Amino acid sequence: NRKESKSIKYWCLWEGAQNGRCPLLVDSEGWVKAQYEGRLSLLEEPGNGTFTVILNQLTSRDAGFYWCLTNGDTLWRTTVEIKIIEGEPNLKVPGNVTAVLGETLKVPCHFPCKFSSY
Amino acid sequence: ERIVLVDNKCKCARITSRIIRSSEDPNEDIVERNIRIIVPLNNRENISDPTSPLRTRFVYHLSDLCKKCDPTEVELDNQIVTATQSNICDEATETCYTYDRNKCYTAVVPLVYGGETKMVETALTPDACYPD
Amino acid sequence: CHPRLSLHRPALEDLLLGSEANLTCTLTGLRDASGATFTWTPSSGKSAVQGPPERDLCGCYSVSSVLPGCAQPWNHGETFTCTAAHPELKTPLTANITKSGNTFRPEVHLLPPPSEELALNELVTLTCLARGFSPKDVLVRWLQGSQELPREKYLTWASRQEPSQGTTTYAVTSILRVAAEDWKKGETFSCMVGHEALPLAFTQKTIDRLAGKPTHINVSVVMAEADGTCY
Amino acid sequence: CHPRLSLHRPALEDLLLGSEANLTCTLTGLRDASGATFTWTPSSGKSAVQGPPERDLCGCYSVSSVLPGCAQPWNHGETFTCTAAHPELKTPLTANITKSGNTFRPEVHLLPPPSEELALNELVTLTCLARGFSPKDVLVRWLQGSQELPREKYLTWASRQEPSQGTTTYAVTSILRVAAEDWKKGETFSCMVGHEALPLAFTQKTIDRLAGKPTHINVSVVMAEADGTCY
Ligand SMILES: *[C@@H]1O[C@H](CO)[C@@H](O[C@@H]2O[C@H](CO)[C@@H](O[C@@H]3O[C@H](CO)[C@@H](O)[C@H](O)[C@@H]3O)[C@H](O)[C@H]2NC(C)=O)[C@H](O)[C@H]1NC(C)=O
Ligand SMILES: *[C@@H]1O[C@H](CO)[C@@H](O[C@@H]2O[C@H](CO)[C@@H](O[C@@H]3O[C@H](CO)[C@@H](O)[C@H](O)[C@@H]3O)[C@H](O)[C@H]2NC(C)=O)[C@H](O)[C@H]1NC(C)=O
Ligand SMILES: *[C@@H]1O[C@H](CO)[C@@H](O[C@@H]2O[C@H](CO)[C@@H](O)[C@H](O)[C@H]2NC(C)=O)[C@H](O)[C@H]1NC(C)=O
Ligand SMILES: *[C@@H]1O[C@H](CO)[C@@H](O[C@@H]2O[C@H](CO)[C@@H](O)[C@H](O)[C@H]2NC(C)=O)[C@H](O)[C@H]1NC(C)=O
Ligand SMILES: *[C@@H]1O[C@H](CO)[C@@H](O)[C@H](O)[C@H]1NC(C)=O
Repeated sequence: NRKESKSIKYWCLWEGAQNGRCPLLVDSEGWVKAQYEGRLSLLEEPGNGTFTVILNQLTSRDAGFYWCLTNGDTLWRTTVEIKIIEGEPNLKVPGNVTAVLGETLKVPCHFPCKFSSY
Repeated sequence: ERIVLVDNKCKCARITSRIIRSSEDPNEDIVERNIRIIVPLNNRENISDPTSPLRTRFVYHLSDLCKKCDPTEVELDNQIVTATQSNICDEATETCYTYDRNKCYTAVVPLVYGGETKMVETALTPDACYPD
Repeated sequence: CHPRLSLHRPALEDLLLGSEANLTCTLTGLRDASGATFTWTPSSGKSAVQGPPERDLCGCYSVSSVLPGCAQPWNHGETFTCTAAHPELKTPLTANITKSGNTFRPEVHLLPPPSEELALNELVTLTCLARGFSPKDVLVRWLQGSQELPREKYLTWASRQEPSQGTTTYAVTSILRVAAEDWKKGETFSCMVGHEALPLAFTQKTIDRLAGKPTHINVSVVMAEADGTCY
Repeated sequence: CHPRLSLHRPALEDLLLGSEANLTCTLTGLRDASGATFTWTPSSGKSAVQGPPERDLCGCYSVSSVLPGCAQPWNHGETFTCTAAHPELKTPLTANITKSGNTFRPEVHLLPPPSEELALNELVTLTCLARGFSPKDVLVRWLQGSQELPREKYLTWASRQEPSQGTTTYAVTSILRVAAEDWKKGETFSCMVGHEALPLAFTQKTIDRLAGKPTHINVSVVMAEADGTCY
């Protein structure tokens, strides 16, 4: 709701084994669940009615139902389901690179022609 | 009476549909279509007061009520493509026969306050025009 | 036994759903296609990779080279002018390609099943018809609910020119056979047609049993002296 | 080029409308020109007539062997073996044919125009459809009233085969656009399909207006002093 835009935002994953539970994966005050170090981020764009959260580096373990929380007076809780299908990523970078102790670096990142306008 | 096809509020028309699947002759069944029209007996032709006589001719084109003039999203292979939905969606312009409970309708009238005239604004539907 | 060089456009499938508008410059009928070079008038990704000399009618050689590039300049209206530097002759031959002009946009219609198929209660036929379009390329797919049906379940014909009421326009057709049980239950079907003259490149029509020609019609006219508001 | 001998079957367009079904056993690929002539296996009352040759890729030859003896012994069940002999490798080639069995009938549907076209006062469009027949030979005509329309006012596609389980079947379409003044007058139109497995060799289907007109229409006028509508 737009009239409580100064709130705190959460991102919890449905466990669903004993009774149902949301372990908190990330928040707005800068705390990450340590298993998700490097592949989770909550962002504030576009604002004014919405916000985004980005989950990459997908394996087939991540197929689950996800919930979003805020500490506002009114509580909309919305459910998103992530599936996993067959294919390969559009962007391309190598495997996790190394670097020298004290010398320059360069890392490419491809993108196909659908992403040329962007 | 169970699934709604259109509910149009500029002309106040509503069209529903239902399959009346009976038991005798278990191979044939009918399809019913209900149309409801509410006719306003005291509105003007343009919705602004002094213009024209009260409207006396009401015309409903069912090919225009039923159309969908807006894009939509389709997933073809592994993609999200934006499609249109009709062959007739070029140019609001449609004349409205009734009001609509969720929209203001205001007018402009000149009056006198000693010297100059003014540009008084006037509510035509007073329930919908509070500034909130 | 004779040279003749042609230029083929990009396709429609890879340029609408994607944008990877590769080109191809190839002639067939040479004499000594072993060492040769090719010309393309601009070049950015200059790795125009060679290929094997696939034989043709009565066994003469054929060149093979692909020009890359994608669908922003072909949409903007550029030009490409590939010609040859053959090992078999003395003065080359020229051909060019551009985006097509004076384009009309199609009209899509979906036709419900015929009446006598609904009595026999095995399988019914849908018919998608697309009409009046000046370039000769088109795409036709099918959807059930929101799921794309795979391509082996429907039959689509080719594109041919209709009788000429002044200017040359074309036509295409397609059919799909589904089960009578789930047409009577209430599933919905769609035919999605994509041609480049359309403004958003695609258009869709959806049809189900409830939104069709009825057998019963009830009409109610209510005269309201109270108000003119329509709640 | 390369030598090959094949042969044809008589065309349906004058097998059902006449009795001049000329067969053909033509060979193609000959180092020298025509010096060959033929021999047919039955004794059908005439012998073959040979025509002047034609040109092909780089110098290949082809002549024809027409057997005009069609007093219909073909659907009677004969076999009609051909035999040619050329100044080439000394093997006089052979060729078979049979008029096959395992046939099926087609099922013909004639569809009414879509609604958007009707509400626009221009040309309206009609659709014929035939499907399910076992050999891929068929004819499609049209009729307005009783006069047959000339064959350059309608478009018809090829005959392709439809995906199913095992038993191979084929399909074919055709369209025809008439003026809306002709439709709303009350003139009828007909599709007509010729096929070999039909018992009387043809099938009609006729459409006009009043086709799917509804059976019931209720009109109720609720005057004020009685208004009670619901949300
Ligand atoms: C139905 O009646 C209304 C009321 O007149 C018509 O709307 C308005 O018509 C006037 C005609 O003088 C237009 O005048 C404009 O006024 C504005 C003031 O905001 C001024 O900035 C302009 O330069 C011009 O003088 C006005 O465009 C128009 N629309 C509004 C106020 O929204 C209406 O056209 C009538 N409908 C029909 C179908 O006749
Ligand atoms: C239509 O033409 C085809 C060939 O173009 C004919 O089919 C062939 O017929 C021959 C003899 O009738 C078959 O040869 C067989 O060889 C075996 C040896 O394994 C032998 O044991 C048999 O007694 C017989 O001689 C051959 O299999 C067959 N098929 C081919 C070549 O694919 C056919 O006869 C012609 N139609 C008519 C009506 O004659
Ligand atoms: C990407 O490769 C690097 C290379 O190891 C991994 O990053 C860390 O590497 C150090 C030293 O090799 C280890 O001590 C850490 O345990 C690694 N981090 C983690 C989270 O395991 C990194 O794991 C690789 N990326 C992924 C997604 O596995
Ligand atoms: C493309 O090659 C053709 C060769 O067939 C060139 O031909 C001319 O095309 C223009 C149309 O753009 C005509 O107005 C001329 O009359 C054509 N010339 C002749 C002799 O017929 C053409 O020059 C090439 N395209 C460009 C852009 O130069
Ligand atoms: C937020 O969205 C509403 C919706 O119309 C808009 O009126 C408002 O101006 C927007 N606020 C900002 C800061 O963009």
